[PDB]
Parts: sequence; structure tokens; C-alpha cells
Amino acid sequence: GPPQMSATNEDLKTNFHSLHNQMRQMPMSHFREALDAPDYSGMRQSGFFAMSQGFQLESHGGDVFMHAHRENPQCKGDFAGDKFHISVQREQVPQAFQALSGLLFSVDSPIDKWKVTDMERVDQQSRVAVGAQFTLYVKPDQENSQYSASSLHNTRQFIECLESRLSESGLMPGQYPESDVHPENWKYVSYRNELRSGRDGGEMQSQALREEPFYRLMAE
Repeated sequence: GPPQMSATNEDLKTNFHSLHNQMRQMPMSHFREALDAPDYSGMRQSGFFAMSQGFQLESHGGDVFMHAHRENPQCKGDFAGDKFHISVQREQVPQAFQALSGLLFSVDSPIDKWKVTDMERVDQQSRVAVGAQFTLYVKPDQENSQYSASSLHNTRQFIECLESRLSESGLMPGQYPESDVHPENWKYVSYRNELRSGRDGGEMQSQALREEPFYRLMAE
């Protein structure tokens, strides 16, 4: 049948014009970076359970990622499939983690949940090893699983801050995953929606992803 519908996405369609025009009127976001965050190797030692800046940390023998999620989420909506990846050069993941940890653990971050690949365990030729070493899960902020204009703006601003920190910290871009799409002005970040694309998809799903209302709000 057709692609999987979501109430979150239908609301974005209904309110598309209003949403992007409200966003354009908002001033820059202000993200206070976390000091005292774990480093990359330390986050590997989270094992069963560790904490930093109100994020629960996990890294144990089951899969090849290390995970962070807020004990108390700021976004109250249900996940609606929107996610970002961040791609850096394969050998630079620990340095990228150091450059991004201020933002990823920030009290002001709009991202409640994310993971980074464990480069000691991953298949070195994997799509999440040569790029997409960070995965960020976006959730609508409202309890009704709708995105507010404010939250959309903060998310877009956050992605632009991740890009700026990576660039000015001297990170080289990695290989973007074929599954995702990105605009010319994102050198590290890319996007897909879980409900309406696959991780094993490629160019055949590019146009559909570029048409996702959430993506258009982030990129157009």
C-alpha cells in the first residue's frame, strides 16, 4: 500500500505555510554547552548504567552503539520517525564526539535521545562506521505529538550549530549514508524518516525524503 501515515506528519501538512513562516520570524537559538561531559572512551564505560547532565548512558555487549537519553525528556510527543545522522571521517569519531559533547549534553538541546557508534566493535566498512556515526532521534515536543514552530526552529538551529562546531573544530566529513538526503549546505548532517523510508534504501527514496514536510522545514 501507500507509505505509512502519521498524525504528526498530517499536522505538518495542514500547517506547513504557517509553520515555516513563523520559524523565519524567530531569532537565533541560544544553546548553553555542557561542561564536564564524558569523553568518547569514557562513554564506552557506561556499561549497564551511567549518568551525565541528566542523560542516562548505556554501553554494553549487545550492540555496537553507545546510547544517551534524558531521564526526563523535554519533548513529550511520540517518536514520529524523524532522525538525523552525522558523518565524519571514520578515524575522527572520538574528536567529533569531543567537539559535539557540549551540544549533545546541553540543557538546551532539543534532542532527548541519541547514539554514537562504538568504533572498537563496529564493522569498519559499515554504513555507520564510514559515516553516520551519530544518530539523533527527533520527537515532536507537544503531548499530542505535534511539532510546535518553536521546537522546529530550535531543532533546525541545533543542526546548524552541530555543523558550525564540527567545521570550526577541524573535523572532516565522512561518507553520508545512501539512505539519507541532505541539502548542499549540510556538510556532516543528513536525514531520513523511519516510517516512510528504509535504512537499506538509496536513490529510489531520495525524492520522497526531500518531500517530507519535516525535512523541508529543516532544509528549505
